Amino acid sequence: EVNLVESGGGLVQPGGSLKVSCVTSGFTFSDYYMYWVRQTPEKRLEWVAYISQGGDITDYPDTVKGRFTISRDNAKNSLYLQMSRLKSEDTAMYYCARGLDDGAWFAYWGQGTLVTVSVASTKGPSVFPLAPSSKSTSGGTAALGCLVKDYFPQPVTVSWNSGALTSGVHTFPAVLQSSGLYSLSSVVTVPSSSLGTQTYICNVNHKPSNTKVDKRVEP
Amino acid sequence: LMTQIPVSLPVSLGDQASISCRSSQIIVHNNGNTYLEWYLQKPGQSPQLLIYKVSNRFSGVPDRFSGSGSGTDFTLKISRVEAEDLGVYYCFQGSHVPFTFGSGTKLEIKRTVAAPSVFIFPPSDEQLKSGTASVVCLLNNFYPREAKVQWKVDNALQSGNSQESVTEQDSKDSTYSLSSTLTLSKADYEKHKVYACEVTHQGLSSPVTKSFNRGEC
Ligand SMILES: COC(=O)CCCCCCCCO[C@@H]1O[C@H](CO)[C@@H](O[C@@H]2O[C@H](CO)[C@H](O)[C@H](O)[C@H]2O[C@@H]2O[C@@H](C)[C@@H](O)[C@@H](O)[C@@H]2O)[C@H](O[C@@H]2O[C@@H](C)[C@@H](O)[C@@H](O)[C@@H]2O)[C@H]1NC(C)=O
Repeated sequence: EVNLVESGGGLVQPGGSLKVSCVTSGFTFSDYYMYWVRQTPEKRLEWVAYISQGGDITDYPDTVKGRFTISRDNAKNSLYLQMSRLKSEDTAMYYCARGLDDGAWFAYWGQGTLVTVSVASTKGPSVFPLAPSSKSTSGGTAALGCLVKDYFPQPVTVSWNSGALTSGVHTFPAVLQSSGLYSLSSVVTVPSSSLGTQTYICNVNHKPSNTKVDKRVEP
Repeated sequence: LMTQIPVSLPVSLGDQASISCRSSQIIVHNNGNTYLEWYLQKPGQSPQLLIYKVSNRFSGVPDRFSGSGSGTDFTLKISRVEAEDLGVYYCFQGSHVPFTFGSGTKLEIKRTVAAPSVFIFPPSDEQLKSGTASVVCLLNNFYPREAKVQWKVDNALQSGNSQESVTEQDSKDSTYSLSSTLTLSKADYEKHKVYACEVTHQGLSSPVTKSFNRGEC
């Protein structure tokens, strides 16, 4: 099936440079105009650039004109976005998209790759637990989770029983604490009866610091 | 450019909804139709296409969605709002450079009032040893979004060591969840046995409180 995969972003400091890429699958890459779209933290959506099939025709909004450069390698069905002289405002989620011959811009979107632009320092998260000792057992269901404390930059991915616990999962969005550090909780509610047999573990992952932490939560 | 009104849109299931946009200038390309499109960004996902070229439904979009518009005003209409339709809608114009998006209209599903299941999670030793221990209070699956959370350490109103994390609406039942964390240093926390989290909600007549007894082992 058709899909796009962006990759290559992380923490870069102001004035620096980064090159995000996007890999095409499921369609004839060379037949389509490609796009680079971004969404800022305030969820504002902005168009970044486009490039013809040959690679000779491109354009960008003034806001990114001259610092950014879009390119594509038809040979490897990849699309690239060279970013230079990064500004903090450039901090966002970068998506690559494919349109329709018919007259549509973004019919297919990727997953996105988050580019953070600051003078801050990469720090791994401390995966703490939340113990449902007693003041939570309201009967035949209680809540529990792992508090992913102190980390930067975003993002941090959390999973339960490595994907073997979908429904019930409540992973809250990150909050930029005072320390300049993010923190978030991922709670889940489960039948008090499940405890013991149902081994519950949260697998945290903060790629930006190569932190791969697992934590078994229990009664 | 573009202007999208309304910002928020409370709608009941089955209801009809209308979101409109007005481009700064009459939007039309090589007369090759007006290239005005509508996107739906379901929560926690990338945006997706619904209608393009003012009214063409993209493949896979159900007919409850329709588009229209003239000169500078375009409207998206949902005849029967279903649960899956919650998220933020965006209009987009590709007839002129720069290609612009509308600021967005968040569609929230109006549901029957529900009470939050409050919970209190005291700090586990593993963070206590590290020093800073945080007590989290969970207000699970409620509606509306109006919820006040006050911290009562013994009986002190902590007007500082707390933060809030509110989720987006859940398509399974149209509820929200909220988490408030009282972040204390071993000492402050260690100094008091009981910690209370007081919840006040619309479906909550008598503001429920949630407290625990401090301990160690
Ligand atoms: C089903 O099979 C396929 O889809 C296989 C792919 C199609 C076969 C090869 C097609 C070769 C032609 O490719 C088209 O070139 C056009 C330019 O000549 C593109 O249109 C341009 O898109 C730019 C980026 O947004 C910008 O909007 C330009 O203004 C626009 O050109 C304008 O519109 C054209 C349709 C012409 O009328 C031209 O005179 C005019 O200047 C095509 O891009 C598609 O259409 C545009 C409107 C936009 O919706 C893009 O996202 C679409 O992809 C391009 N076709 C493709 C599939 O890329």
